[PDB]
Amino acid sequence: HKILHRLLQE
Amino acid sequence: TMSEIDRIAQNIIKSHLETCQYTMEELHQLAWQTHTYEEIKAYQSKSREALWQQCAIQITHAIQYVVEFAKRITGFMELCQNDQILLLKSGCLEVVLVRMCRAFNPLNNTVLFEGKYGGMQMFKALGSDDLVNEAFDFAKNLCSLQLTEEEIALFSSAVLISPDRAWLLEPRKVQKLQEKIYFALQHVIQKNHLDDETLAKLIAKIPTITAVCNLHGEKLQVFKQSHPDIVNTLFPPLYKELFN
Ligand SMILES: CC(/C=C/C=C(\C)c1cc(C(C)(C)C)cc(C(C)(C)C)c1)=C\C(=O)O
Repeated sequence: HKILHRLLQE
Repeated sequence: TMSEIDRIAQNIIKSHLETCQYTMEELHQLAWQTHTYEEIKAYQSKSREALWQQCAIQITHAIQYVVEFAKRITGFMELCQNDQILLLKSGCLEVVLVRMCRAFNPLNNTVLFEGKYGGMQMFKALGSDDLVNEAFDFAKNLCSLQLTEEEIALFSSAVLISPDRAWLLEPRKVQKLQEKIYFALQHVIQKNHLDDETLAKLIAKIPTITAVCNLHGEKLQVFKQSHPDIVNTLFPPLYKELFN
């Protein structure tokens, strides 16, 4: 979930 | 505590206002404008791989806005990160489907796609009329309820904040938040609908929403069989991550 994780924290 | 219920409702309504791909203002300006015959022909002339790529991009765009929607709901961000991820992975497309209804014209059965409204025939190249038909049937049906933006905001948040998703580590915390959301929605509905059963009708559609999204997964799986290279090197990275 690398991308989803990044967006959640963006 | 009624103050908490109102705070939660207002927070969700505000997030919805700020995070739909299409604001009510933009939808109002479009006024159901449809794609021209030339544009429709172009869509029908696209290869299956080409049109799938375009659809994956539009779907990913909408999903990105659902992530933003969740990030602005205070109660959602209070959940452990593991469950935040699970709720988004399992429910982002379901929220997109609910939102799609805002951009659907029930009089001619057209949906907003790449800037203009188009009918199911615009998606012929997908070779998935059943998915299109099921999505359109759901939209037509939800539109018949004539929901307000506040109701769509709250209902979409309940679809996302579902305590029944598999693998959730703290399902009770999700349940408690969803209960508060439904309590708020129950009251909001009183302002716009005579049918005090509207909430019941909405909750009854939950399985249908999941069914449509699972069909999307099924179609994608077959597409991957025929064009594995397209999915791995052409589809949006997030789309691949969520539906592999
Ligand atoms: C405008 C918006 C979301 C729109 C959704 C669209 C265009 C869409 C299109 C299809 C096809 C390509 C098959 C017609 C399928 C689906 C799913 C959800 C059923 C998978 C959604 C969102 C917003 O404004 O926030």
